[PDB]
Amino acid sequence: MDPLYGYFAAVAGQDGQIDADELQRCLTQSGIAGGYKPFNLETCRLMVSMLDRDMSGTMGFNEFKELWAVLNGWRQHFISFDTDRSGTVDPQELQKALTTMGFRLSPQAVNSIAKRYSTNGKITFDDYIACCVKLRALTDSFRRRDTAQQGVVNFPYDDFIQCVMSV
Amino acid sequence: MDPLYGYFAAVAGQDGQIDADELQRCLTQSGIAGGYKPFNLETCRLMVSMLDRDMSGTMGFNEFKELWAVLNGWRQHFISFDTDRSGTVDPQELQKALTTMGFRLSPQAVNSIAKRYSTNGKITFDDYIACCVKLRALTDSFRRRDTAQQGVVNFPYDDFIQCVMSV
Ligand SMILES: COc1cccc2c1C(=O)c1c(O)c3c(c(O)c1C2=O)C[C@@](O)(C(=O)CO)C[C@@H]3O[C@H]1C[C@H](N)[C@H](O)[C@H](C)O1
Ligand SMILES: [Mg+2]
Ligand SMILES: [Mg+2]
Ligand SMILES: [Mg+2]
Ligand SMILES: [Mg+2]
Ligand SMILES: [Mg+2]
Repeated sequence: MDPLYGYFAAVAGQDGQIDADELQRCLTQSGIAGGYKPFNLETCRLMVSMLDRDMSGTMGFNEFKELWAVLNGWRQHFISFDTDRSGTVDPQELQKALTTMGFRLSPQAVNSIAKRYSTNGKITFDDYIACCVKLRALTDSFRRRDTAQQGVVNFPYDDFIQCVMSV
Repeated sequence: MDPLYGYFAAVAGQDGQIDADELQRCLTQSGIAGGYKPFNLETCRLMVSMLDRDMSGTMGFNEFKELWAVLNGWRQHFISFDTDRSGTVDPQELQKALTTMGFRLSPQAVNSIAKRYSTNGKITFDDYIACCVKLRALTDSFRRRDTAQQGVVNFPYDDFIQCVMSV
């Protein structure tokens, strides 16, 4: 028996599967939230999107074990940039946190990411994770259309929507 | 002159310019929502960044006027398929609604949208807008970069991300 099984277990027992609504309950039950403002649902939608890989709208347990790790990894990397444990982070001190944990972008590119997600000036922990989660799946999408291994991908119109809207 | 000024006037004189928290209000104040539930703020950042080239987190009244009209039209098509007055519409009903209002999307593409934005087999009115919103701002970005005029645009990894994280 894995410890993370139980949180996942009690929510949606038979399918062996959880959607965003099911996912949200069991994350914050297990305290990956970890003191901070517990994950709201439209964040959890992306997490599901990221990891289903079949358009199921759901992810099973070993897909769930995988997630908990990524969010722990990212949770601590947040706590570095807000050791006061307020909830928040200013956009510029966020700017570095973005660059650090990998696969990063230029000072001109990074701003775009902190411009959009800046909620009343500050950035929330929920906004932070939700940004990471959105990008990971965008990298992982870009990856799989970049069969050439270049870092430059041709996008048709219908393909570009079909891609971007799924995440 | 214009009846839409009062609703807008009430919400902000930041300059003569509103944010999402304000926009949310004046929409529901104007009752474009129209029986259905107020457009929630998760949607109403899209509505800013859709018509915000200058990354301010703001739109103005003349931009607003565009928005309200697009919605008044979009809303109408929804209410074709929702003679219920329910706030819910099936993902076939959605697929056809996307066609009739002028989107060049394939069988495979709208499937991949409809799948995503559905949650228990039907789509909320709020969701249908945020789907429709997202389309029209991503296609405006694709046509912004398609001065190739081909139906194909080519994307660096640092450009592809900074495109999709703005919306
Ligand atoms: C999210 O991860 C990825 C997933 C799939 C493909 C990619 C990447 C990726 O991160 C990536 C890069 O970070 C870089 C490049 C790249 O092609 C990719 C991917 O293709 C080259 C680069 O010049 C580009 O601007 C083009 O994207 C800059 C950068 O170079 C970095 C990493 C290079 N491998 C090399 O070590 C160079 C010296 O620094
Ligand atoms: Mg799955
Ligand atoms: Mg701080
Ligand atoms: Mg305000
Ligand atoms: Mg503007
Ligand atoms: Mg119906």
